Amino acid sequence: NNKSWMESEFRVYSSANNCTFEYVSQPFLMDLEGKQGNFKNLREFVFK
Amino acid sequence: FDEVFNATRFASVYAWNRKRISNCVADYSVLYNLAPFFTFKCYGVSPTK
Repeated sequence: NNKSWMESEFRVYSSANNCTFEYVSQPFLMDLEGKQGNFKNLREFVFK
Repeated sequence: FDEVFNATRFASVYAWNRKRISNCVADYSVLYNLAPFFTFKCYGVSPTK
């Protein structure tokens, strides 16, 4: 995260024109790395 | 569904605001029974249905 204020990560897009649907909920990623290392993720996804 | 019509100042006649409605159990019988909301002439849907 950027220091001090709200980060500038939303540089993927700059302008939004018209909007139809919105959905806010818990993050899609429940995996956490806070436990320890030596173990990697095996995230799998299918978008149909 | 109160905040889109029942509010402070309505939309401009020329510039009408659009509110999206999703993920709700909206019940329109309350408006049916509400003496304010008497105008309910549905053109092709049964008004109480």
